[PDB]
Formats: sequence, structure tokens, C-alpha cells
Amino acid sequence: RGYVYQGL
Amino acid sequence: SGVVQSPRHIIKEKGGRSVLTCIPISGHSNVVWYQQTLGKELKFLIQHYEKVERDKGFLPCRFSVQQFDDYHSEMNMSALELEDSAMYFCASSLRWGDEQYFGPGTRLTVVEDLRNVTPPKVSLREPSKAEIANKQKATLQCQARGFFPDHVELSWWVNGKEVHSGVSTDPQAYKESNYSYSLSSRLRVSATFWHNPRNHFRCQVQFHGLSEEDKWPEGSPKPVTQNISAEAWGRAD
Amino acid sequence: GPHSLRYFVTAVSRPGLGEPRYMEVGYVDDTEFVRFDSDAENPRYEPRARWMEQEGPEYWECETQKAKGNEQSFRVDLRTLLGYYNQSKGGSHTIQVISGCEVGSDGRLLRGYQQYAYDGQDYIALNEDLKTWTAADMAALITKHKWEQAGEAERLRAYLEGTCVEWLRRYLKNGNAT
Repeated sequence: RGYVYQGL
Repeated sequence: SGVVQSPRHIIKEKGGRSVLTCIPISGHSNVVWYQQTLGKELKFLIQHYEKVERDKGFLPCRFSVQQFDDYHSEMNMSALELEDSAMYFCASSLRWGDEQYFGPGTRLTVVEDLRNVTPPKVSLREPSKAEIANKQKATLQCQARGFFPDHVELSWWVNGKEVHSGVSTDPQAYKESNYSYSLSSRLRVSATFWHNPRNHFRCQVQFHGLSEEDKWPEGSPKPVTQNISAEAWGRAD
Repeated sequence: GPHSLRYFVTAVSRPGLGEPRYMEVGYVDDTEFVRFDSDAENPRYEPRARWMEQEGPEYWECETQKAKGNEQSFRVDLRTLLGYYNQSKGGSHTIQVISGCEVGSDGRLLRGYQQYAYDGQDYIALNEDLKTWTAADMAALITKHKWEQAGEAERLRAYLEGTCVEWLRRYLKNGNAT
């Protein structure tokens, strides 16, 4: 589906 | 301070329904529910940010959570099964990506039959005379058996004071039968201490049983949440 | 045979010339099937295979909202890494992220990976155990700490074990059917 990337 | 979780101990019969609440830190907008089984490894359930979903992981369709206007999140469990018997944690970061703070965690155990729930039977066995004579360190074994399920927290109390030094408690409760467990813990004490007849020893066993909402089939005392202790004075010889 | 589903994420930075063009590309097995491209007159997820065109219309809007959200965070990250490395305020930069899980023919998870990259060099990656990280330099040492304090390892692990495999099973069902 797709990853919900957050801040690094 | 700290983030609150409640209720922390619930016995629900198979095919039931319960709700888990979580009061996050004040001002914290991102809340996240974590399922941890009685086995190991941490399962990510779902995370909410500012009263809306953000990422869904392992949360089954049977469970439904939501964030309110007070930012506090409730997990609504419907059609419970035995595989859902686990511990559930609630972390509450300020924003997404910031440091998260876990709650106390709440223990849920799903029983097949509510009538099998039964408080423990505790007993205190004094140390063997050969042990105090040879090793010179006495050992007070405490045997709590016959309880179900294992919502137990055993503690040692000397002279009306809780103690942790020199006690050894079994980490996981040994299951004797299908519907009855047993847990043991031994406290080692020096010979000069145990021989003093003025020192009071006590091994209490906390037991989180049924709640008041669950009807109890009559003809039996209700296994409510309660702690039963076995005490023994020191004996000189 | 063992099948796989993987995503490539590119965030090329251009300073002054424009905004960082950001694009996601999705490969099932080895055949690309969806793509997002920031540089377009009206950007949204597009299918790249006739079997992906069968997916519903809520899918494309639900993913585009997520894809746009990932663009905004990576746009901040390009600024965030420059403070880690002391990079010139005006320089071109690129972040590449590959994410995917490959399953055996039994449908059980064989391995799952997520590898961040910076300017063609490795930065950080999820481990074989799916709970720990391996940082490559002092800046990734800083990023590793932020993800441990945020519990990021569990959100990625649950995605790899659960959402990636379930979605691979649905994707492969459409490809085999059409």
C-alpha cells in the first residue's frame, strides 16, 4: 500500500 | 504526572466485550496503542494524531479505537477470543516522531468459563533446621497454588514493611492443570534474623479476580479482586 | 515461487531552481505497477499495469493523501540533514529509501528491509531482527536515537510483517486474475 514516513 | 491507563486487570469471558481507556500526558496530541502478548515481541496496533488516524498496523477489525476532544483514547474490544489475552500499552508522544511515554499497561486475560476463576491458596513453610545449621542462611518458601488466571503479584512483608532484598520469585507462573495455576517464591534470610522470635514474616499474594459488573453464578463466593497472605513468626531453636 | 513487493522513494533537492521533486515508485516482484511524481500539472498516484487499474477509486485518493504527506516530511528532512552535516544552504541533495517485504511461495515472510540513503551513500537501515537499527555515521547515530525514543522500529516492523504481506497477497491476486 505504502509506508507513512515520518520525520527522521 | 505520567500517562494513566485503566482498568489494569480485567477478566472477560470468551465472546464478551470490554473497553480500554488511556489518559495521555496533558497537551500530548499523538497517542498510540501497543499490544504485547504473554509471549514476546511488541505488536504495533494503531496510532492516532490529533483525533484522527495516522497509521494502522495489527489492529483487527474487531477492535475499534478513537481519540476524543480531551485527546484521551479508548480501545473498544468486541467479540473477544483467547488469542486476545495479552497486555496492552499506551504511549503518548507530544508530536509524531517525538519521545513517547508509555502508560502502566493493562492486563487482559480471556477465560473460557467465568466459573473457573478462583482465588489462590497461599501457605508459608519455615526453613529446614538442617539449612540454618549448615548454610546459616534460612530460606522461606512460599507456595501459592490453585488460582486462575494468573493476575498474581506476590510480595514479601517483614515487620509490616515490604522488602525486596534477597527474595527470589518465579518469573512465570507454572500451570499445574488446565484451569489452575501455581506460583512459588523463596526468601533467603540469615540464621540470626530468622531465629529472633520478634520478627514477623508474611508472604502476601495479590489476586485480581472478577469485577463487580460480571454476574456471579450463585452457590459460591464471588472471586473478587483480593490479596491473601500467609504469615509466620520467627522461632528460636 | 517467492514473490516480493518493494517501493523506491526519491527526494532530489534543487536549491533556488525550484522545490525538491519527490517521487514514489512501486514494484511488485520486479514489475513497476504504480508511481507518484511531484513534477506534474496535477500530481497523483497512477497505475502502471492493467491489473492495477482494477483497484478502486478510494485507493488512489487514500494513497495520494499519504504520498503528499510523505513529501512534506522529506522536504523537512532535506533541511534537517543539512544541520547535521553542516552543508551549504544552497546545494543539491538526494535521499533514497527502499522499502519492501519478500515472501516465499508459502505466503510466509522471508525477509523485510528498509534502507535510507543519502547522496548515493548509505545512511541507516532496519536490521534482520526488525527491532534494531544500524547507523552509518555520526548523523545517523543521532537519527537512530530519535527513532528508538519514538518507537519507530515497531511501526515499521508492523508494516513489514502485516500491511506489506497482506497487500502483496491482494496485489498478486489482481495480477494473476488479469
